[PDB]
Amino acid sequence: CAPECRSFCPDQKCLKDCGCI
Repeated sequence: CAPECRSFCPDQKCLKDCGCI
């Protein structure tokens, strides 16, 4: 996922970059 962002869809983009959708 992102370089600086937790999991479980933390933010709007972070969740999209990580792997929520």
